[PDB]
Amino acid sequence: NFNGLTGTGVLTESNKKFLPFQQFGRDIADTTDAVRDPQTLEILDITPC
Amino acid sequence: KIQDSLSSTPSALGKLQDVVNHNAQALNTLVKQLSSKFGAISSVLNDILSRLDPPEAEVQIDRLITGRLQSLQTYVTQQLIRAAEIRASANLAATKMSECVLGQSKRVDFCGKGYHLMSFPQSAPHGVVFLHVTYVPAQEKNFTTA
Amino acid sequence: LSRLDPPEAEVQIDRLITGRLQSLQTYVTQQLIRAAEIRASANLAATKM
Amino acid sequence: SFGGVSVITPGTNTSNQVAVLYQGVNCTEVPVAIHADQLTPTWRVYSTGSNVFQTRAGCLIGAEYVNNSYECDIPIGAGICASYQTQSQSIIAYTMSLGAENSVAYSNNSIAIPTNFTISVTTEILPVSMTKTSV
Amino acid sequence: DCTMYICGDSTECSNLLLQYGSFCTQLKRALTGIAVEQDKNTQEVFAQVKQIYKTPPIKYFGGFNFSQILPDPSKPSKRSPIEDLLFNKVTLADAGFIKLICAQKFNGLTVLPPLLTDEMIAQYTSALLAGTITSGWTFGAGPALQIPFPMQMAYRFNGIGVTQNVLYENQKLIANQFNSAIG
Amino acid sequence: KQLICAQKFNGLTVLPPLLTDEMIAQYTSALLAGTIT
Amino acid sequence: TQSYTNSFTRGVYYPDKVFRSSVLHSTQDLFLPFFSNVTWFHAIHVSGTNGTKRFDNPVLPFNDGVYFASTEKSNIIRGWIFGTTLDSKTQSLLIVNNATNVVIKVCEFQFCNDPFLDVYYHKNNKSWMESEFRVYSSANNCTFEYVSQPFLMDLEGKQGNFKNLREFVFKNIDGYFKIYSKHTPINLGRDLPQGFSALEPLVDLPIGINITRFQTLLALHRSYLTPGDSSSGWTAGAAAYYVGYLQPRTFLLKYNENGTITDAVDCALDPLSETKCTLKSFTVEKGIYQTSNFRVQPTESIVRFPNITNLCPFDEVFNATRFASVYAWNRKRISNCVADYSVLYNFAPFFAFKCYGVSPTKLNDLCFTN
Ligand SMILES: *[C@@H]1O[C@H](CO)[C@@H](O[C@@H]2O[C@H](CO)[C@@H](O)[C@H](O)[C@H]2NC(C)=O)[C@H](O)[C@H]1NC(C)=O
Ligand SMILES: *[C@@H]1O[C@H](CO)[C@@H](O[C@@H]2O[C@H](CO)[C@@H](O)[C@H](O)[C@H]2NC(C)=O)[C@H](O)[C@H]1NC(C)=O
Ligand SMILES: *[C@@H]1O[C@H](CO)[C@@H](O[C@@H]2O[C@H](CO)[C@@H](O)[C@H](O)[C@H]2NC(C)=O)[C@H](O)[C@H]1NC(C)=O
Ligand SMILES: *[C@@H]1O[C@H](CO)[C@@H](O)[C@H](O)[C@H]1NC(C)=O
Ligand SMILES: *[C@@H]1O[C@H](CO)[C@@H](O)[C@H](O)[C@H]1NC(C)=O
Ligand SMILES: *[C@@H]1O[C@H](CO)[C@@H](O)[C@H](O)[C@H]1NC(C)=O
Ligand SMILES: *[C@@H]1O[C@H](CO)[C@@H](O)[C@H](O)[C@H]1NC(C)=O
Ligand SMILES: *[C@@H]1O[C@H](CO)[C@@H](O)[C@H](O)[C@H]1NC(C)=O
Ligand SMILES: *[C@@H]1O[C@H](CO)[C@@H](O)[C@H](O)[C@H]1NC(C)=O
Ligand SMILES: *[C@@H]1O[C@H](CO)[C@@H](O)[C@H](O)[C@H]1NC(C)=O
Ligand SMILES: *[C@@H]1O[C@H](CO)[C@@H](O)[C@H](O)[C@H]1NC(C)=O
Ligand SMILES: *[C@@H]1O[C@H](CO)[C@@H](O)[C@H](O)[C@H]1NC(C)=O
Repeated sequence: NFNGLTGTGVLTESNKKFLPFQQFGRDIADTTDAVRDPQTLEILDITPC
Repeated sequence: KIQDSLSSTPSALGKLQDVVNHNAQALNTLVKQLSSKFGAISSVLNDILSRLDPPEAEVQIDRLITGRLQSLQTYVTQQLIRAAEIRASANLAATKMSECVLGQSKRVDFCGKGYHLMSFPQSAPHGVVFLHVTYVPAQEKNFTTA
Repeated sequence: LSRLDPPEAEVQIDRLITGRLQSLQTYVTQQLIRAAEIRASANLAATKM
Repeated sequence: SFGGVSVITPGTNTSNQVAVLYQGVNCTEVPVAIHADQLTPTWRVYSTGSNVFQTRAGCLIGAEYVNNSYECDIPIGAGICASYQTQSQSIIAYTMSLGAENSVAYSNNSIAIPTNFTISVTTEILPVSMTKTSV
Repeated sequence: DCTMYICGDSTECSNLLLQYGSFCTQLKRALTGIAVEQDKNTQEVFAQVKQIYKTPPIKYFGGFNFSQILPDPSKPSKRSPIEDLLFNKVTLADAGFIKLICAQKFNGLTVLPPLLTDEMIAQYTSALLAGTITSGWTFGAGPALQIPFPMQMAYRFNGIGVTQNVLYENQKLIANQFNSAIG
Repeated sequence: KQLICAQKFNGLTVLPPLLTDEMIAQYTSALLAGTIT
Repeated sequence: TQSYTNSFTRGVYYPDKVFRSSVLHSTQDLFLPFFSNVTWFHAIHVSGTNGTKRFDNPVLPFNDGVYFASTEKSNIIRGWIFGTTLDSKTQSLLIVNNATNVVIKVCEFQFCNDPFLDVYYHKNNKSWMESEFRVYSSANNCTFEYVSQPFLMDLEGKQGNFKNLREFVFKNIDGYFKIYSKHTPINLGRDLPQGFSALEPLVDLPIGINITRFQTLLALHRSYLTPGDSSSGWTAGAAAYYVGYLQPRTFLLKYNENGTITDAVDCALDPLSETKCTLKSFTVEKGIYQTSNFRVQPTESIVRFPNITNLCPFDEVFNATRFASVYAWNRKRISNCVADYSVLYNFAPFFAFKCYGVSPTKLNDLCFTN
């Protein structure tokens, strides 16, 4: 129930290096793969079921 | 010289590579077709439900359903024709392996350029490779005949 | 365009694009089969030659 | 007025020159006398620049015609091709060559009989199956 | 052409059409593949000779008359009379050419011209005919090998279980029968 | 299997062939031995 | 001092706030076209004993966003002015900077004649110059303000040969103002160095209005590096003040594995480039490709209508004393007149006006028979 994502997955953590002011992670086929943390300012990692 | 010729020229196996390349491209296009609005408010279901009330939100998403069905139909429609042509090629290969390998062939220019002697098959990914051994006259000399 | 305002012109114009796409698809669909027939005939002709 | 536009280019790993083919258009008209703020494509720098040849399949701009006979690389149509080689390098558009000319000798009291052979091994590649899938 | 056929050069129609995704990148690829295949077919069928042969100027093959299939130099195009009849008996609608209903195709429908001109195909056929009447079937193995036509015909008879003396004893009759049959 | 191949989780899978390469190799070896001996 | 120079590969920014890596992505947005002229506008006003009239603040059109580039030390140029007429009867914008602040407002600013200059204009002996002010003459009717963190900050460079070129691109659309900026260092010897750089979003602001000019507020109180010449007609000089114009082009960016854009290609510059855009790859193999179609654009429009003088009597029908019964409705004919359908709203305060076959908005552009 995020701020405009409403995703569903097994999100654990992103180890990738992200640009400071970017939130949405994307792939070749344009699917969400990263979520900013509103509190800890940490990039999450969307992963399907 | 077969090994060296195959290792030098990389375009010899151009018939086998297209088989996987076309399928990969078709699957990629089918996946990419999802990110299309199809003449609707949005291309994502969650937002279109969360932004509108049921009575016209249900109407809006029917366009997505019909567009996705139309996109899915063409894939199998093309796959049927591709499978048919692959079956034709497989039947031709089976005939070649049953005629040239298991005997001698008298058909002109069927199992190789020239006169046919033998044939040895080899296995390749999603295909088969033959090695025809032929006979060719070399040195000419004319005469007078009656 | 010159007789209906855009709010309903978009609705009216969408009923022609779908029909024209459906009419255009059948042409290439049938040509893809005629091409296979012609290719089979060409292979037979090459073998006969 | 409208028509198809095609780009004839060698491999970008080799050179950086291109040629433009206007499909099925008599290029005595506007296509040879193009003007700014008049054509759909944003690029009009080529214009004519000489080296304009008329083909039965359209008009070719940017390739100089030479009358020779080579085995052509890039097909165009109506017995015309193009290739990127020498006449300093540029793009030429010659006429396709079917093969080397040869004349046979025939007589009613002569016959040719071979005296030696040669064993050769060729190859043949045929697909047998394609990758399965499910949805 | 999708854009011109579906939309009459209208910006709004193009903008709404762009929302359907790649429903015309595919339709601009199948036709190109078909055109490539049709260009390859005529090369696969006819282009079977490494070089181009020519019949000798003196034409006497033991009574066999081949004037109805060899090229005719009198005509502007080197085509045999049978080929002339076949060309006349078939009428094409538009071909490629250069530019009553063919002009009503302002709606993005065009026709590309074939790669091989009819003269090149005629030259291929002439080379094949010269090879098959001068050198017999030996030109399909390697280079052409000379042999007189009557002996080739006797050998073809020998290949079907008929003793080769039959032709030499009945050469004139067979030549006349062939001349009447081809005429 | 557990980038595009793992991305096709929308329902587009690829089934494996019934015959592994080590059996087609056995077929080819048997054919070669038969046609040589 | 006006001169023209070619911008090679500058004027590109992040299309959106979204991360993306190790792919090729296509965007359609207002960008700076590749290989376009950029003008150099220079200021010449120094020395106190001797000098000449400056007139060194030209007015720029600001045609739907501009690209700004300038090389200075810390604060030689400050602020940017928008508006449409820049007078007492019209609204004007006052986006200006400060030491550690930014001032942004729109108002009916009347007069901005000349910034406060001490006429000394000599920093070679005394470099004490501060608080010139004279931002505006007066404010009439306005309250909006944007006191916040300053947009531009100075960078420290030691040992020489570290100069930073400042790239500011402004987006004034849909009633909102968007600024994308980034500092490009290593401006050692090349005025417009070849390479590639990326800009980043800063802030948005709902301004609106119909801004149609640009004005510069370069601080001429203490100026330096001021060559002078009569160069004109696509020449070379030195201005340290670059301005560009944005066109609606389409580019195909190449995101790296770290998410930073490395290479960008124009899709409407070169047929080779257009082919690259069509194939969605940076390498194209030898062959022939069918890319697009060409059409001839129109020249002008012509309207041909029949000439009728008298007006249509819609008042006789709507403003009538008596109407007949429903079972004996009377049919009236209107012909041979010019009809205005935007006036029938005044005759009566009706609002049903349910109209079936034609939209009421565009009834004035169709010709009927009766
Ligand atoms: C038929 O061809 C073979 C191969 O070209 C000839 O054998 C060659 O003979 C020469 C000289 O005698 C040698 O230098 C080569 O090394 C031989 N080649 C091989 C592969 O051994 C053979 O002589 C020819 N036949 C006749 C009658 O000349
Ligand atoms: C081979 O056949 C052709 C035609 O079948 C012969 O040409 C004809 O000759 C007769 C008399 O010589 C003429 O009346 C015809 O008009 C000719 N027709 C054509 C099409 O040329 C030709 O003479 C025959 N060859 C030989 C050696 O007799
Ligand atoms: C028909 O009658 C109406 C109402 O009696 C008139 O309506 C006026 O229209 C003018 C047009 O600009 C307005 O300025 C007035 O405010 C309207 N008044 C009212 C009370 O509605 C209308 O003018 C009459 N038609 C004519 C031709 O005079
Ligand atoms: C054999 O052919 C050559 C060249 O084709 C020729 O010079 C020679 O005379 C021919 N032999 C005979 C016996 O005619
Ligand atoms: C092309 O146009 C020229 C000039 O109008 C004309 O002479 C010619 O017949 C036309 N057709 C061609 C060259 O096929
Ligand atoms: C053919 O080539 C010759 C020799 O280069 C040249 O003089 C002539 O102009 C050419 N003809 C054409 C039609 O290009
Ligand atoms: C071979 O043909 C020539 C050409 O007419 C002829 O003169 C000669 O007699 C023929 N040979 C024989 C053995 O008849
Ligand atoms: C599946 O489980 C086996 C057994 O532990 C393991 O060896 C293999 O790596 C697993 N496959 C994965 C993790 O893709
Ligand atoms: C840019 O400068 C060149 C140099 O002469 C000039 O021809 C051109 O008109 C200018 N403008 C554009 C848009 O290229
Ligand atoms: C600049 O900032 C200082 C400190 O915040 C402030 O006192 C001053 O008024 C500002 N200048 C303007 C013109 O607002
Ligand atoms: C503009 O400001 C003046 C006072 O400076 C005020 O009287 C006037 O009403 C304002 N304009 C509008 C449209 O309110
Ligand atoms: C991406 O970041 C890594 C980590 O420092 C670096 O090694 C690599 O060179 C970067 N890729 C570039 C700069 O293209």
